[PDB]
Amino acid sequence: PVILLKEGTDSSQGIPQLVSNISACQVIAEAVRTTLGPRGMDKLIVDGRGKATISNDGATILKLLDVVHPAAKTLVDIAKSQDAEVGDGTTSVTLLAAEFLKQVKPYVEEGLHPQIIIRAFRTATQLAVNKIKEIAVTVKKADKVEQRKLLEKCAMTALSSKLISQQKAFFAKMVVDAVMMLDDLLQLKMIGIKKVQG
Amino acid sequence: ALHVPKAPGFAQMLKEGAKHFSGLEEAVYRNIQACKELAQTTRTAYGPNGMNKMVINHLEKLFVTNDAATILRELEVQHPAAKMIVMASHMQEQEVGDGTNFVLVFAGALLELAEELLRIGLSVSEVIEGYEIACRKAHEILPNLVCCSAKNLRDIDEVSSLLRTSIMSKQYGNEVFLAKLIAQACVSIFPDSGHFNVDNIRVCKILGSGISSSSVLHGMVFKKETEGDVTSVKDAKIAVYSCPFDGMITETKGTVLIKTAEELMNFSKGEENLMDAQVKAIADTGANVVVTGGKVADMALHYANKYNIMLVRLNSKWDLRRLCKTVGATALPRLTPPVLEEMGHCDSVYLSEVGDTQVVVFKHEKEDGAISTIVLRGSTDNLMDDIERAVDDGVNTFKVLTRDKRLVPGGGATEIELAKQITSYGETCPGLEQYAIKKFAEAFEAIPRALAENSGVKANEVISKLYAVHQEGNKNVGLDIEAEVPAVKDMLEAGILDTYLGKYWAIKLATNAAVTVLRVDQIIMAKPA
Amino acid sequence: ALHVPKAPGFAQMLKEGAKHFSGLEEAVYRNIQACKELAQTTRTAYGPNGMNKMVINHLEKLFVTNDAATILRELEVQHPAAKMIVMASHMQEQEVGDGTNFVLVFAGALLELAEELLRIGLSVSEVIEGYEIACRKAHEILPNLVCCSAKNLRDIDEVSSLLRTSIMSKQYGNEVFLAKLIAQACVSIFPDSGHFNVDNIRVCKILGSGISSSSVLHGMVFKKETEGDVTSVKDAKIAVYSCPFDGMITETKGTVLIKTAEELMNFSKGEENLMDAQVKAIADTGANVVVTGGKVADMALHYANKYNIMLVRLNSKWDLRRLCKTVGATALPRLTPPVLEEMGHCDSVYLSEVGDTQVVVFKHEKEDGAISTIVLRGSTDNLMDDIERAVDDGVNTFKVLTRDKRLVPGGGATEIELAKQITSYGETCPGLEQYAIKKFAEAFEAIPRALAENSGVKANEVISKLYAVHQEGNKNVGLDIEAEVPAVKDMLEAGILDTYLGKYWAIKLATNAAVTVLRVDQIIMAKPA
Amino acid sequence: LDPMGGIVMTNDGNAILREIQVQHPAAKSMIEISRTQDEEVGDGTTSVIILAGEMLSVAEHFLEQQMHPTVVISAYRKALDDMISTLKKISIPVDISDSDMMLNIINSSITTKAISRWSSLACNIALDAVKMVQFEENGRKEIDIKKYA
Amino acid sequence: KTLNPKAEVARAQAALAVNISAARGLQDVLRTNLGPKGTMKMLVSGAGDIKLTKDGNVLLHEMQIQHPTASLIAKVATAQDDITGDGTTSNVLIIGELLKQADLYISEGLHPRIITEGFEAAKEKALQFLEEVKVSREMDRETLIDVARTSLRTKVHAELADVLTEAVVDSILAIKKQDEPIDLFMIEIMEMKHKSETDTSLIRGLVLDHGARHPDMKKRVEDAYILTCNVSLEYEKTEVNSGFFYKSAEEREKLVKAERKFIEDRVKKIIELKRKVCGDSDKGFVVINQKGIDPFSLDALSKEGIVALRRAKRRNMERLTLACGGVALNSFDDLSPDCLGHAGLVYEYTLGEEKFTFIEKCNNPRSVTLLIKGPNKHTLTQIKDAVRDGLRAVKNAIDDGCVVPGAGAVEVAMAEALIKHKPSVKGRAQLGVQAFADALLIIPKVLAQNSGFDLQETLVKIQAEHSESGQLVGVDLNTGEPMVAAEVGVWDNYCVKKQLLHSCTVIATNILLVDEIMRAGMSSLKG
Ligand SMILES: Nc1ncnc2c1ncn2[C@@H]1O[C@H](COP(=O)(O)OP(=O)(O)O)[C@@H](O)[C@H]1O
Ligand SMILES: Nc1ncnc2c1ncn2[C@@H]1O[C@H](COP(=O)(O)OP(=O)(O)O)[C@@H](O)[C@H]1O
Ligand SMILES: Nc1ncnc2c1ncn2[C@@H]1O[C@H](COP(=O)(O)OP(=O)(O)O)[C@@H](O)[C@H]1O
Ligand SMILES: [Mg+2]
Ligand SMILES: [Mg+2]
Ligand SMILES: [Mg+2]
Ligand SMILES: [Mg+2]
Ligand SMILES: [Mg+2]
Repeated sequence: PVILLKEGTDSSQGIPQLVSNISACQVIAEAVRTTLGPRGMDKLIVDGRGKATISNDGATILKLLDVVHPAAKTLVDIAKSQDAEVGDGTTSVTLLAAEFLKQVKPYVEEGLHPQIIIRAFRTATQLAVNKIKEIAVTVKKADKVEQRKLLEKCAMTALSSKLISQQKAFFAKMVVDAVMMLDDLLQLKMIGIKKVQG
Repeated sequence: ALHVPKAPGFAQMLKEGAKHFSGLEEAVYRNIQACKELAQTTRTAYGPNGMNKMVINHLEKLFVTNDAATILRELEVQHPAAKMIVMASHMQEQEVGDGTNFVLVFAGALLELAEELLRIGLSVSEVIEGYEIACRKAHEILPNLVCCSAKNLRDIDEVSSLLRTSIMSKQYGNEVFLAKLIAQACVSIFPDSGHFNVDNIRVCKILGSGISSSSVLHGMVFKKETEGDVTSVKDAKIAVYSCPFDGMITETKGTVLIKTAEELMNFSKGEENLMDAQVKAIADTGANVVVTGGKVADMALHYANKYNIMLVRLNSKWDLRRLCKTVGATALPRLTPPVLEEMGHCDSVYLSEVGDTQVVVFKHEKEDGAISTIVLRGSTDNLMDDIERAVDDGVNTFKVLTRDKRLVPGGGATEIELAKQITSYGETCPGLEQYAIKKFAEAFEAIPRALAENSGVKANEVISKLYAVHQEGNKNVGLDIEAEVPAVKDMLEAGILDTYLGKYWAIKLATNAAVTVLRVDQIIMAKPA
Repeated sequence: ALHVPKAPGFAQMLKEGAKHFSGLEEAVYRNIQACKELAQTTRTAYGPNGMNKMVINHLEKLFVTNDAATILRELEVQHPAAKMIVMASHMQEQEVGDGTNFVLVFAGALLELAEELLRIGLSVSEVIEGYEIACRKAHEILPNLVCCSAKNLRDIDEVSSLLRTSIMSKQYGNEVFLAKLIAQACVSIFPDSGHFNVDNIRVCKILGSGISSSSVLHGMVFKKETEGDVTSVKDAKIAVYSCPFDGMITETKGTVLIKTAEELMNFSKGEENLMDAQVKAIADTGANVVVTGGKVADMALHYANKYNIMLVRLNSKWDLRRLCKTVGATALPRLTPPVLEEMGHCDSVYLSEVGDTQVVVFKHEKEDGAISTIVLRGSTDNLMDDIERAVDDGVNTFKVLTRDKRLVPGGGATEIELAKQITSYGETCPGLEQYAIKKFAEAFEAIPRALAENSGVKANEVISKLYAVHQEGNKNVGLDIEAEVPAVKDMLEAGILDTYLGKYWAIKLATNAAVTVLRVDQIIMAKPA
Repeated sequence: LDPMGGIVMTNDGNAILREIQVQHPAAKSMIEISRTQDEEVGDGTTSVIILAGEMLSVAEHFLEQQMHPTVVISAYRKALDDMISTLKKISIPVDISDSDMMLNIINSSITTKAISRWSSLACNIALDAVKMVQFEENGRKEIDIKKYA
Repeated sequence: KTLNPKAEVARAQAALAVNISAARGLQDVLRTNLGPKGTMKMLVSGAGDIKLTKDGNVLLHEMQIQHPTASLIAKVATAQDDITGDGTTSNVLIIGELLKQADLYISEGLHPRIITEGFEAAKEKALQFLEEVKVSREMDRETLIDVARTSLRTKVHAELADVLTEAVVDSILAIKKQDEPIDLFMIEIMEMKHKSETDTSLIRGLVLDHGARHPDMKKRVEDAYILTCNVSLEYEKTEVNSGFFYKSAEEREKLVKAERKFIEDRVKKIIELKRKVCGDSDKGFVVINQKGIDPFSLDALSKEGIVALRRAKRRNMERLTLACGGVALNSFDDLSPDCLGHAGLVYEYTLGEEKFTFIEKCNNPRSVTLLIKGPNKHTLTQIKDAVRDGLRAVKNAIDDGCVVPGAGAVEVAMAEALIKHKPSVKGRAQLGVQAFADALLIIPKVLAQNSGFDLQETLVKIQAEHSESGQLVGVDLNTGEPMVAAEVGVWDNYCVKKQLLHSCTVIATNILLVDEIMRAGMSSLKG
């Protein structure tokens, strides 16, 4: 007789679909697993035209991967959001999400309500945010050179697991003087980046 | 072997590619089975405890929503029996906006309970008459179960307490903040003498932090930039011009004719002088920012930047009218200085950025005003779309409550009471319509059963306890949610209230779709193109 | 475009590959046209002036003859009416052997006339009745036209003058010598008390000169050679043996069982002694030539050549019986020497070679004998086959004349007289059969018209002259062939005689075929395989 | 219409089901149980299929109410036991020496087939065949084979 | 459809319409063969064989139609043909007319059960009328002659029909006994392709399909004896595997001469028996053997003047014993002269390649042989079929002690009885009785249409002449005027018509109860 939906529509249940989604998300964590600590390395992506793309940041690696899975696209979205917000820990969020999924996989396979798991995740996130805001340890009044020293230390820490790790003490003062002379609204488009061969 | 021929009459002239289903088995039963299979798909996503669904269309997109309307729209069904239910759901969403899955479940239950009647012997006419009588009885008894009305509509401590039930069913967990935001947005745009518009709420999706970082804005926002160098403007006098900020020419194709050298030397000089004079005359009225809606020029931009005039360029043929209605100004089709009654008084016009995205914020310090804009913050497009859909559903519920301030006890007590009243009324009805009345009364038990199945408890025990409570004397007692043990809970003390006119229209449309499907006899199709 | 369907019934259940012809236009008229087209092929080859036809079959063979029987047999026609006509012609050839093209032309004319008889409005039953009445009348007045008879059947100068008319129709020009040879061969094999056999005439084809070198033989010939060294024997006695000239053995599988040096040395000696004793006992009975029909051995051949015994080996079964019946001896199933009754009565046995072909001639000095052989000469195989067919036709005509000595005038006078008598008798018959009788009378004019067309002159003038001659008072006057002008000539003075029984049987078979074809109005065929 | 080329025109429940080619395992199991019922008693081939279909159709109402199939099978067995007990209790005896009663029983059993107009002789034919088939050999064994008729 | 997508199934209305269309087509196709004034059909097979027949069974079997209802109709026609004799076209005609009359009332809104009950009641009434209207006769020579003439008039013309009638009557009278049913398988039907068809006569004896083999044998014997046997006269080998072992040529020759001694004893015994029976050169001796004869035995028999025939059929052993009166012995144990037969004229005939053997002039023969002659094969087949139909009709008329008039007066009387009987039946069976009565009147309608006259006017005139009179007013085929059927010479049969009506009623009951033609078989498309 006449069919209901269109001929060629894939369907799934619940528990097997969630298991497959967890197994697919566990593979994305292995792509940004080595690029993390200072002793980590980088990857090399080749497109269909023959151009090499070498980048240690996980955002570029996830963008150049071109994933077609509907469940694996959640990591790329949060990675792009983190890169647009502050632009720092792009792989730590993915690693934490993969660890949470691997931890809740047995709890899901045993037979637990997803609403309870979502509520527990929300409560744990709120508690962690409150604890971090409590032990934030901020200052109110510092010296003129103390702010520059803190900026240099933050720059050296952020440029520790990068390619220019051997010259992290030279670019710190440069970026400090560049940001300090950026008016008050902090216009990132006003900084010119030139690349000269040699 | 031996091959049988065709029927010498109508089967031979039926033409290949088409189909024919004249019998009741290959038509009515097939449509009933198709409707049952369609209802068995979107059944687990009904109550607040139901899960979401990720549907992908043929455009290689992503739609992870929870409402049944979006699921039915992004499905592409090739069956008329389900197409009728899809059209009914679309009509219900266009009318009210909060009663699609309920209509689908009611229609599926009615068809499932009428299939057995048609099998045992009840014809289509008697079943249709009994269903119509039961629907009329339910529509007559429905206004007798109100006992709840809305007091004020502009109180922020009362509007957020009514839409919380509708918001929790779509977004379980984070509902108080969304309800407060919707109430504030509705209060900031509430005019006078009623007349609430649905296009006065603008939603903006900005990829930022979490959900708690979102806030409301008393004004409008645009994801553009500033053409000039003027940014921070205190007392801004907006002068919107519908014409493009350039030199006006003739509509008919015409060139300039020059002969002597004096004209060739003075043409550009006179043009620049006239442009400077027009720029000085425009800025002489006190305008601080000019919002155009077309192509700009270099000389005009330079003359505006020389006199410190902010230029905002945008083309959408709707945002300009929205800004004009918000600031209270009129559009001018020519480059003429406006009058005092055609000025756009604002409060603060600046250019900032949030979430690595430059946006122009038109915040006003007035508590009232015209329209507002809700800014959304998140990390995924699906979550932002779900939040926008929840905000739209809350706005529709607020509009329905403003149109009709009558409330009914939500949860599942109203359906149980209606079924009990229909069963009690149908007991004294002689003839053969008593079976149809009792079957229509049994269709109301599909909502508590689905709620118990989505929660994770026994549906039979919950239904029995609800029936016992209704027979004892209590009428506003539904099914508890925050309890793993199948028990009961009061709906009036908790605050589970839903609209009455919306449910009435949903029941009416469900009955109409049911009788329309039952009225279909044979099916005659053709070949796909 | 609109496609017309089929008739729900026999048209739909007709199955593929099959046909149907219900109307008279697609059945009777089609068969009439097919028979007319078939008769128009062999119409130019009828009388003595008819040309030959080069027919090539699927076996890559040449057939350049003049008889219509071989042509009809070598056509392979896929038509039912044509197949029935061919079967009727074959039956006429088997019964008589001298009337096929005449029957074909008669049937074609009858069908062509019945076509217009059914077209004008007459039915089939009346036409069939009129045709039967006309055939009965023609058969009744047929014996009343006898004007000649055969006196003696053993005279050479009398038999050769009767078959000359039939031979001249096949071989125009050189026919007197062939007629004389046929008469001599029939006289030399004619016994007593009638009873003439048709299988007592042998035909030997030897390539050499032309038809002038042909001669008859009072015996038999074989295309073999002499196995032994004996050339020719004068007074020899033939000893026919059906068993092979070798030592007889057991039919059951059995081997010899020798012992020591005695039997191993005596077996071959005893076998040779027995063979020599048998050879001596065979030749001691006065025999000189031994004719066997099986495989011979080397020792037996050597022992026969030692005692001067001619050995003739042949493998043809019927040839052995013919040679036994020619010499009067019989056959023997075992190696038994004759005494005095199973001897041989020959005359001269010699081996000659004519035309690079060694043949054994068994000449007999007796003028009578049993069978004979007509040695034919020629340069081509087609001419030899045509001469053999003409000899067979002459033998068949002689047999028919011996069966019935009633002679009737040939040419084109008997048919004209019969047509005139039928036309004169049909004028006194009422009803609707008069038209059928008049049409049957007009069908007899297809023979004089064809003869005049084949001769090379007009036909209407010849027909009118023949009718005027018949109306004047003459009866045995027909058309002329040697005359270049359309004139008439006496048939009794020239010597044009034909068989009456043969023509009667031909007319009967033609009428039977006509009434059988004119009785089927619908044909039901299937698919070829 | 069998694939051989013949014509099967009958009204029995087993002769029609055996000439239908299917692919679902449930249909194969139904054909198997119908053939076993036809080979066991001989009569009642359609009623068993109809009852099984009805029992499987009325069983889907409980499967959608999160009910375990073990309780369903237990209730089915308990109902089968009660039905067997009721059928054994409402059993009515009958004498085998009465020929009129046997003829009436045979006529009521064959009143559905196309011999409704000729059962006046087919009943006596079947009675004589049954009387002639029964044979007692040695011992206390009374067999009634059908390979001799 | 849900379980087998490659299966074609029809409902009730579609199947009924298909069956009605098939019946109407089969009725319109086989409608020009009823009566002697019908048309002749020509059938051509796939190999190119022309067949000119007029029987309904052969025409239906050779029509190339693939349909279940058509196959059932063909099977019923073949059963009627090989059980009774003549009654194939009328069966299909009545079946189609009854199906049309039933569909005429079913399409208006009726039940098939009431129609079946009415048809059964009408069939019972017609059977009672036929049993109460049949007249008893003694069946003399003129009655059988008239029956055979009426049966053969619808095959050939007039002369051939009368010749075949006389031949069949003579053969039946010759094979007629004093008691017991008429046993068939006695009249040999031999076909010869020579002369014409008007030379058909009956030979009082047996005509064989083979003659002698030895050329030195007698061809015409004025007085000879008939010896029927089936012993083997060839070199037969032992069952156990044996073997010969000699030493020299003399031992081999002795073994060869001794191995052919078993048949020599039988040859000597036959020679001694012939010499004891005959003696002088005045009588002959014919040996009829069923197996082959060795050439040595043939030569030994021809040396004394014995004509032996080898390789004969098994059916000729009974015909010769019934005609001559010999003894078909198997062994040569008690070779008595009383176990021989008497002949009168033993002569052969040569027809080109084949050979025949005619045994004429018998004392009291009981198994004759019909000689058939024809110029073509289709004519011979048609004459043989007509002779078989005439013999079957004569046997059916002899086995029954009643005669039924032909033409169409019986159908008119049955229709009148059914019209007078419907008001006496309760329920809605009156419509079924009327339909059965209108369907039985299709024989005179076809008989009058093929002649060339009207149908409705002829039926009205026949009914008016039959209602005012009390005789069996038949339908004439010459002038169209109503004439008497049981007075001129038109006759038929009773059991044949009864079986035809029973088959028609059974077919109608089976068709009116079937409304589902499901086809769920294996397509067999593997590989
Ligand atoms: N807090 C709650 N407790 C119990 N039931 C609820 C609650 N909130 C909503 N519901 C149920 O959810 C149903 C509506 O859910 P939803 O699918 O969001 O809208 P719709 O009415 O369009 O189906 C109502 O019938 C109501 O009974
Ligand atoms: N010498 C002749 N003179 C006149 N007519 C002749 C002569 N020879 C043959 N014919 C005519 O030619 C016709 C053809 O004869 P023939 O070819 O021998 O056999 P068929 O008649 O079968 O063709 C005969 O009908 C005969 O009348
Ligand atoms: N000479 C005749 N006179 C009157 N009726 C005839 C005559 N010959 C045949 N009929 C009728 O024609 C009908 C058809 O006969 P026929 O075709 O020979 O066999 P069947 O009855 O089997 O079709 C018969 O019922 C018979 O009554
Ligand atoms: Mg980092
Ligand atoms: Mg909702
Ligand atoms: Mg000739
Ligand atoms: Mg039964
Ligand atoms: Mg007949």
